Amino acid sequence: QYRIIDFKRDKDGIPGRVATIEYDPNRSANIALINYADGEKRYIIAPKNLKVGMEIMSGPDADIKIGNALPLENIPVGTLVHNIELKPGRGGQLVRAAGTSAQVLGKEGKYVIVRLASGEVRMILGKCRATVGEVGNGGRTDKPFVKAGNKHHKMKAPNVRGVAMNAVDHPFG
Amino acid sequence: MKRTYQPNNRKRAKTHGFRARMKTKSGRNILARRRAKGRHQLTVSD
RNA sequence: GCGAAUGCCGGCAUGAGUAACGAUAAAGAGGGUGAGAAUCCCUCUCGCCGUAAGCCCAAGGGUUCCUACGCAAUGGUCGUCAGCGUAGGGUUAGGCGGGACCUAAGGUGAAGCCGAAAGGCGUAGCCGAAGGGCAGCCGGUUAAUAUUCCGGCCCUUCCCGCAGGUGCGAUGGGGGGACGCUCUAGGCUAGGGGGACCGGAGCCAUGGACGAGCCCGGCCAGAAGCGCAGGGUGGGAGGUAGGCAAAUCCGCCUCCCAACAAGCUCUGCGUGGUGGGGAAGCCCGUACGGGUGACAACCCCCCGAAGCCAGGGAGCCAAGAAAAGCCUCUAAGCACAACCUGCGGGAACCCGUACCGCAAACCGACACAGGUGGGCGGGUGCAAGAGCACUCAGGCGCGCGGGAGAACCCUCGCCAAGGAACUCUGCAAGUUGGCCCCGUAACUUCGGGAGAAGGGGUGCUCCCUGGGGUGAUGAGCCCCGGGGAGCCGCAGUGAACAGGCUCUGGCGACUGUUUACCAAAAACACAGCUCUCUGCGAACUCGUAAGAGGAGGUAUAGGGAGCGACGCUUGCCCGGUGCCGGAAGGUCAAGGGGAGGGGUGCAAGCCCCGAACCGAAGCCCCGGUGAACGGCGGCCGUAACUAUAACGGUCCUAAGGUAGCGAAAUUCCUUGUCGGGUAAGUUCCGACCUGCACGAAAAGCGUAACGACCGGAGCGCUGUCUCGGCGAGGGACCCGGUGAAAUUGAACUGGCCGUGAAGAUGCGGCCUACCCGUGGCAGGACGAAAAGACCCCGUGGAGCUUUACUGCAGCCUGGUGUUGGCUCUUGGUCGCGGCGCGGCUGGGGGCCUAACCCUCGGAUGGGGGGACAGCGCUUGGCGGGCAGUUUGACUGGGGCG
RNA sequence: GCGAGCUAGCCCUGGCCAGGGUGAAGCUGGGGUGAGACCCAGUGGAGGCCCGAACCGGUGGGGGAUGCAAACCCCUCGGAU
RNA sequence: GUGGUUCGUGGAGCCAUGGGGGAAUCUGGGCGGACCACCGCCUAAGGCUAAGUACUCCGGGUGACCGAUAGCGCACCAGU
RNA sequence: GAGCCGGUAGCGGGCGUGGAUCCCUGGAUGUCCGAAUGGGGGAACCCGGCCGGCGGGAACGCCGGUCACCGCGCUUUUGCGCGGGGGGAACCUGGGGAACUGAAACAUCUCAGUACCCAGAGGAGAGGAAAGAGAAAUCGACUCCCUGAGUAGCGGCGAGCG
Repeated sequence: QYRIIDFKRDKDGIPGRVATIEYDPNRSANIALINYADGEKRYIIAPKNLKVGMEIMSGPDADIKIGNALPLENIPVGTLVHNIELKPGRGGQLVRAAGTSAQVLGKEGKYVIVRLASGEVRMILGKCRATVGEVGNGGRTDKPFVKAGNKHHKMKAPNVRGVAMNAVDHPFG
Repeated sequence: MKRTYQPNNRKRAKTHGFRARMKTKSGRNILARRRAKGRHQLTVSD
């Protein structure tokens, strides 16, 4: 419903309980309200799995318990993640419903290796974080916009195209 | 038929009105233009 | 010193007493006033509305509104009439609307951030609305106002007092106001309908009936008290590793009461008690009638909302805005005086109202059949319904009237007999048009093509029968069959609103969207595919540097693109070009860096030219590259009794058209040749295929459904046509009132055959020839419109294009700068193939890091990058993205030549 | 310098589409197998879906050409959650 | 690397500066147009300074200047 | 110096030589807008603290005065007291700054440092006692008029500039 919310933990020792299935319409991410100890909440990432009955978190410590997330430092090798913590705390550093996250495919000193979900590879840094678990996007793909144009229903630009025009109009155009 | 005249108090007013002109460089300009220059009254005055 | 510039300005004639009265929703009659009335007032027949030609809220316009006088001009005629003149007068609100409250976009904007200056952005706060919020209603009352004025009934906020009450006491917090769409239960006013059941005013004329007969109505609003009606939440303790920066709030975990329980915000009764109440109505206009007094009546059953309770419930996806009130409290003061309540007195503003208002008062310069947002919009009849025919309330007859009825244009009605042959074309029109029953083909992505195609039904009468709302169900109402018998006309959706169908082909899939005043299409758009630039502080787009956008997006993503479902399938070539990679080698700018020469120099010196070598991108050179630009052969021979071909011979090219298709909308020789369709068919449609010049990605062959697309054919049907011939309403014609307009030197303007500058009323010869007019008919006056758009000419202009010229924007790029430390290293060089050293100086690899930047993540500290880079200066380069010029003459038309 | 009360857009915020028709996901029940696939029947009510008013449009013909009008009148037509 | 100057890249200076190096305090330090010797001039890299020239809204004077289509367009309920 | 209540001539009423009309100069009022400035704003409207009478408050309580924008110095203290800013026909310097057109094209050039926009000073600014000019060991502020001179000279040595 035209809004944002959470995207980056950095208060820990906190109790992570899988709020609920609030599959969400606004970023290809499907998240559920994450119930913290105090009671303070957050429509959190959609890293598939972690059943309703919440039951997680993270921590400077550890707990690969699927989903969840800590610094690079605190992370296995051969592991699949998201909550792409690029720079030191820059919260998320990639993978948006981009299921196929990154896989600490080898780390090095204040530098941890990452398979570039998108489609390449290089390294991050020290404390830098990132929570494993999948994504959530059920291949958020496909699905037919049959005899109509989902698009429009888009609210998402018919910013339509052209290219053939009659003129000689717009940038590199 | 829809000409182009349908005036709109709110509108026309707003849009044009002592102020504005003022607020502006330009506006201001001509304005004090008109003023002397011509005499008369002015927009909003309208 | 002026005809004279389609000259400017002013007047004034033309056509011309012909053309027009702004919708073919018509009128006509009696009286009245007046100098004078088709055009005003009263009255009586008549026509048009009626979803309007209704009242209403807005917006816009602002006295246009009323009343008494008046018509000079505006009223396209009059005119005593006016939305025209002068004069006077008219619209009042604690509760309706705007503010004295709230914010999103957006706009402003102390601080902060960047500009040559003007300026740009912009936090918080403020501006900002029929979005939020907020305390009333019905009747009366003037020439006009009215939810404001009357009155009857219903309230709200502030203040002072006292009475009673309780930690009151910010707005900081928390809920909180807060919401999509499609759909639907339960209940109820609005609204409608039948009542002869109640009240009352005249009736019946006529044949008939005084009868459940005809005609009016039988309602509107309300303290709470009160039962149909729902409508919104649960209730205690404790922990609060403690949040929502600060504690009791709410958020989160644990144990008990965790119901149809109790809880607090709209409708019915009603009913306090008020009003209205038509038909009156004795005084009174018995008539511009009604102002105002009988009595009224004051009731039942029926239908029932597309938004009344309500923030409903159910489903769904594209998954639905922020600040007053309520409770928690710090500062803080009350805490015998702070807030809640009760009664009594006291206070309540600023500006808006008339009338118009699907409009002569609003935009179209005009009383112009043009447009302009919300509210039920009365009934009877159609299956339903703001569609339709008649009419209710209220509105109006278009502001020019008579008179003839000729041609002729308009709109409309009809036909025999034939029944598209008319023609580019069934363009038009006519067929057909409504609901029920029967019945439905090829093909299909099985949804559809079906309303397909093709019939048959419908009216009013009586009979016996079955159903669902009807508080049981018993004058009441509805959906409905049923089946039987029967009556009438040419006809029985009787009038009115209402597909012609079919057979085929081509393109584009489809609903679309678009060139406002020609073109709605095979044009774009698409859902869908493929290459593809991009890792964020993205990449591209605006920007002078900030900055916004992007996106609080993050590779199931964001931008660039050529096609444009789906199906089937997309082959061959990177020699040139763009690009991606390479960077060893050539080159080459600024620059370092020295041989050497030169000028003056008594001399130390003092200025230049300077070159060997080191030196950047770029370009040259190697490769990779096709849903990147682009291209994808020629002729001779051969089984072929006749023809490419199965094969063979070659020259050149980067290979040298593949699968599908084919005289297609790419095939001019052509109406190509064969076939079908026909009385013949240069359109079609099938097939060949020597494809003048298809071809896979600006796709290629096909493809159900789909189209105001285009073309081909058959039934159906009609004056489209064989000529039509009749008619109805409207101008045209005669009358009266009004009364333009472009063009025109001027003119009493005939035919001929000849002529002239070679298409003459005006010149020659000749022949007809009285003067004027009106209703017409087009030929000539080279008629009107416009100093040709087609043309060429001016070394005119303006837009798009690329290996045109140049130059800038941006982008890449060497050295240089606030760009600081530490170490690892190889190269040059001159000196003393060499190695040792030496100054020189060049390359480079590293965490760091103190600039810089960014970073943030809750503070100024940490974190990350870091000598980067941003960014400044010079270098060089790409560079049609843009800016400015240019691109000759000849020419027995411009060009090509 | 002047303008989106022209028009093309885009942001914010309300209003609006009379009636009718077609009948997919679902859920209920029944159906030979292990459960099922899956069938059928009921309910059900979607779709830039169909038939059509206001409303949006302005092909196809008719008039009009010193018009009513610098785009309008007439018949006709497409869209109609 | 631009300016201004008569100087449009030129044998081309002075003064002014966009970037980078970054001297001297009187035998100092620019100058007299590449530069150099000698001569000659001047002393910067802060500031104030009436008068002599320019302009008519205003008031006056004067006209081989006009007369209502000339003059300002506008001679008087006109920038309306 | 003896007439007047403006252009209004008209009705109805009135001041005046114990110096009216009007001519001057210095006055006090100067409603609302406008730089506006208390705050908001579609100008000419609608909103707030302090003082204020106290005012009808007939046995019941309000306008008036006021005040206050923001950038400037700085007696800094808690900052009290001075200047500005908005104009303005033309003219002035700075800041920025162009094509036409000429060259009978047009890229150099010209129109020009013009036209325009911006800022700002003034009644005038501009500028202004010389690291100047030139060369007779000569001159000396700046400015402006004549002259120097259309010369010396700049240049697709062309149009011109000068």
